[PDB]
Amino acid sequence: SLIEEKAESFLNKFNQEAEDLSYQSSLASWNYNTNITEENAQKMNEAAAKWSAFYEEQSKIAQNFSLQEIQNATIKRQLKALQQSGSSALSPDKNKQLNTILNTMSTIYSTGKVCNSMNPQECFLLEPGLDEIMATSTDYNRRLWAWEGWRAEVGKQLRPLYEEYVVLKNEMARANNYEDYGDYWRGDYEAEGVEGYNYNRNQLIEDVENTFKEIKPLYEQLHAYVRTKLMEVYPSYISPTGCLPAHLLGDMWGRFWTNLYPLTTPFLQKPNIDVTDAMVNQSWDAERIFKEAEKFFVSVGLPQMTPGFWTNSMLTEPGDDRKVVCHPTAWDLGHGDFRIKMCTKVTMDNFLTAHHEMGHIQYDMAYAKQPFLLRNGANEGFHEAVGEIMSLSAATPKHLKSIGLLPSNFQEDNETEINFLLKQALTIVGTLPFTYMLEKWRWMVFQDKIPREQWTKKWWEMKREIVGVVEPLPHDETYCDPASLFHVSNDYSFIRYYTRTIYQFQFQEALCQAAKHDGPLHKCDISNSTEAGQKLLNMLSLGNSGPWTLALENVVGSRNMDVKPLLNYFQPLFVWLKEQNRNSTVGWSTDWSPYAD
Amino acid sequence: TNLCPFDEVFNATRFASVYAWNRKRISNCVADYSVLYNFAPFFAFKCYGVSPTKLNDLCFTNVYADSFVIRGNEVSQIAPGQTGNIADYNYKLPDDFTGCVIAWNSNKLDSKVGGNYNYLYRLFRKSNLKPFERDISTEIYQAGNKPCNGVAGFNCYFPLRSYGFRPTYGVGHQPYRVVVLSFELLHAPATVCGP
Ligand SMILES: *[C@@H]1O[C@H](CO)[C@@H](O)[C@H](O)[C@H]1NC(C)=O
Ligand SMILES: [Zn+2]
Repeated sequence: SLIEEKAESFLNKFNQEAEDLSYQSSLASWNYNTNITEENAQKMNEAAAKWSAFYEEQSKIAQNFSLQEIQNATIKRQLKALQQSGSSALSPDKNKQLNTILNTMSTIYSTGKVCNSMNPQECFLLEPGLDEIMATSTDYNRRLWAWEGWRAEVGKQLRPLYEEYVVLKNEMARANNYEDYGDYWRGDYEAEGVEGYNYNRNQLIEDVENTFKEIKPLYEQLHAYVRTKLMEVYPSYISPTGCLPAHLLGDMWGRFWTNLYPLTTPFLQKPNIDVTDAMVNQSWDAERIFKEAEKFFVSVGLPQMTPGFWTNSMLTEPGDDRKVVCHPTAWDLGHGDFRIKMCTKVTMDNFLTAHHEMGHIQYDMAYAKQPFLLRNGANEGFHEAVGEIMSLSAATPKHLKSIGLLPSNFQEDNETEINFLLKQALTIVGTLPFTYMLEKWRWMVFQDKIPREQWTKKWWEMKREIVGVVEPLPHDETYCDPASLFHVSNDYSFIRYYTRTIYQFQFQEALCQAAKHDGPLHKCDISNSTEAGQKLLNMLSLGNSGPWTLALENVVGSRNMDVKPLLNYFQPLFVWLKEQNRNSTVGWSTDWSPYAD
Repeated sequence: TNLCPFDEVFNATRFASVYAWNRKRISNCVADYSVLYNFAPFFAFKCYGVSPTKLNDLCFTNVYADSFVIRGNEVSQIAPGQTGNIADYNYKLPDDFTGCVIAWNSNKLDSKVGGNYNYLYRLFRKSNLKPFERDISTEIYQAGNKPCNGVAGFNCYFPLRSYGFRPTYGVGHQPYRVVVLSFELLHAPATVCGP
């Protein structure tokens, strides 16, 4: 009515200003990233300040329009997204206190140092020395003391700060009409709109629980296969009927289990598949990898790269008097400009990373036609799910045979397939329960449920109950173990990885069944299939306009997530693990303690 | 002979904005279509009411050339019977149009690193424009019941806005130059003819 026209005019002006402001800020950011200099950092600072101020002013002024008065099914979502900027709805003193404590925690995590008892002269840092010794060492004592020193130095300095950060975050969440901060994080997945696709926040927990109940039967089997192998290197310590030590998992926090591969590889007779020698012999170039990736993307019917992609984006290290921080990234600067930044080298890992980044760029191009406030993904995990499925399709042996790196007369062996499946399982199934448990612990601690004096005890009780990791040393309540992770200390969410892991296999199975394939699911390719490209592009262009349930139904045909595709993917590995593990036992007991006599 | 001047309309250094387009009338001269094909690309070349194939036999009384600069995506909006922003607030064509529309890229001349902010377009208007009508008024728009009283603010907006082109934008946001030729045959001696 009278207010719809006003809302439409306000949205038009907001979009018109925001497009230019965001483009200016993004251009300044890319200019700084391309060449590091104090001038570039300054220009980035004044570029971001104006954008933040304009966004704050627009959010403040947009509250004059009542939500219930309007009804357009498209204006309402934009106004709701714009108004949800209540991070400033606190008294200024608390804002300064929270900002200062966040900066203090981040800085103290960055500057963390641990020294040796024998000689205080070395004082190894985290990136130079702790990661390598936690990844490729064998001695028990060195890992034990490094772990203990890191945990002590982190917890004893981070516990009191976290105890007050929690209270201020709860106050901030309550000031925005939310139950607690966990609800604030869970509010990303809520989907309201057309009937039948409504999704509430409180369901997000329960569904996750159900999914875990179908991951446990497989994961336990893996826990057996490593354990026996881990008894070969360390005979006396690890017990057949117990859990695994925290510092023997191959990583500082035990998040991933990839580094255990050289010790738990099944067959030593033949190595894995590496076509780097073929690239070296055939005289490949950095541009050739991206050309092949673009050819693969075109083969399914997706649009090709813009003619500014090659001219503007950098794909090779400058190799001269220029400073660039090395990290593969895809940039959507706005106004129809797309770039990829990568320190390309001739190696298969860079090839797969290029596939991932090109998938990101394709998704960004796909959702471009939508308005500015709805120019995002449906949820957190869709970008990474798309990248992962593209990489999985690109890494198959038959695709390599088609390219020409592998010889035409190839005799694929089942043992290589088992090795590849074991590597994939160690990458994914090893990290899923850790993510679930950390997210559950944070959710419980934010809801004023776990008491202030029983944090670490409950943390290790859950760690011993769910994942099956036992502490080698006892920790007093003064310690703060969860603060040792980057995401916990720097205030990032963590369930997006779980959601992306669930989503990617559903997407892969849908694209494979749409590609007319039979047989094992780990040899499938979406290439040379216009139907799969059409099915994907029907969803890639929706963006954030509608509920993610509709997009999921468009892709796979289900309203909610499911975990069966992962089990179908890993079925041969499950069979082999059951075959191998007849003699040993399955499961762990919580009674064991290594330090206890 | 006396050739029609198809040079000021196709080789001009500067083009006017959308909301104030340039109109030139020509008569009593000699028109040649060979000069028109002066640029290779011709991204858009669409003719209504006349044969796109070479037809110089027909003689008209007045020829109107309307020139302006728009974006790439709006080129499809310069057509008879279209709805949009440019076609409803800036430049409108009638349903009985008999002419030709030509649009070609101009990125190499109308794009600067800092940004060319001279080009403008109108964003708010009370009522749709009648065909072949221009508006150059800059009063403050008023979408609310409260009187604006000559000052911007809440529910008060300034109509005109700027493009701000740059030489890294995409092909859809790059500057394009558009010229429209309209042919009118009134009750008068025939003036415009062929060679
Ligand atoms: C006409 O166009 C071409 C562009 O290269 C050139 O002859 C000249 O710059 C322009 N202006 C004239 C001829 O006055
Ligand atoms: Zn990615």
